[PDB]
Amino acid sequence: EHQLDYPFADTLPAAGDTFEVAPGVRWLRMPLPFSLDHINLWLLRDEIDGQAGWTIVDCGISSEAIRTHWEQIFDRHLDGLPVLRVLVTHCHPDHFGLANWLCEGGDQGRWNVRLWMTLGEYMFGCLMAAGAAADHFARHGLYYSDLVPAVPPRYRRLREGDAVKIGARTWRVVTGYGHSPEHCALHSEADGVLISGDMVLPRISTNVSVFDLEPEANPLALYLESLGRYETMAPDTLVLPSHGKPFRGVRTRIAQLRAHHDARLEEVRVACAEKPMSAAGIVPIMFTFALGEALAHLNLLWLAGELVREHGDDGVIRYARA
Ligand SMILES: [Zn+2]
Ligand SMILES: [Zn+2]
Repeated sequence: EHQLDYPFADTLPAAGDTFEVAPGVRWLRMPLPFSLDHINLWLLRDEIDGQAGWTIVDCGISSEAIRTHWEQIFDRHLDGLPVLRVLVTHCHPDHFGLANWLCEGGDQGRWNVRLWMTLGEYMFGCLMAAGAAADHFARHGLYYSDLVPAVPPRYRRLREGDAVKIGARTWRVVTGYGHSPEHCALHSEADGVLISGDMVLPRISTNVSVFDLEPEANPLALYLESLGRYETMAPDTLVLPSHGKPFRGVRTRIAQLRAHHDARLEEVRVACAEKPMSAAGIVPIMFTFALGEALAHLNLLWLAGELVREHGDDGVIRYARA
């Protein structure tokens, strides 16, 4: 991380509190009970139809800790203004879980506002909250509703290239692929601010996986292509990532992510040059989730013509050179 610039140094907002990272832009940090221990949420000062308030970006999972901290932020750090709408970058549970609860005003029903989301994320989120994977993981070498217990039944659709006026800014929708169906990052070009969601994280790489639902997918190529959207943005762009700290150096970080994935891909090349490898066989070299990440690297090489697949007489799919 030492090649990155953290403009606020050791600053981390306390739970239940905000930190102003830019005029009208407040940073909240919520605890998560996983190895990924936090998510950053954004409170944006706003005014819609003459009414001043806040646009929320991302929600937290549905947990007692996060809910309690939202109630504290409602009580102490909204200047007595309402939330005007809830905007969600993508459907992963730490971003989307509390969307319905937020939309409907939290524990005390303080407002009733609309969810803003991309169609792919909202639809996929709906599909997943309505809840096989054994015949899929076996052929490669081997609950969402707890975190998202309700979903808003309506939404206002965000699309690539939309201009979303929030307070004094025009945030441009920048869609990203490979991590999730249709990931919404928000770009404010005039002043140089980027709400990056999970597409550009300063300290950790972005999850990229192949699942049973789309088993020939190429998420890593999609992701590596999506990264070009931030590479061309201003060098001094303030990045607001959902995990880690606000930072400058987006081009430097992306250079690191591209190098990292290149090293990962090369290890997979090396392994399949020795003998045909299954996704399960790639895991110990590369590092249930991990199989999906191994499948993403194998599928990229496969779809690029660098590997061929074969269904073995034991029903395992293996990847080797042509
Ligand atoms: Zn995510
Ligand atoms: Zn995330």
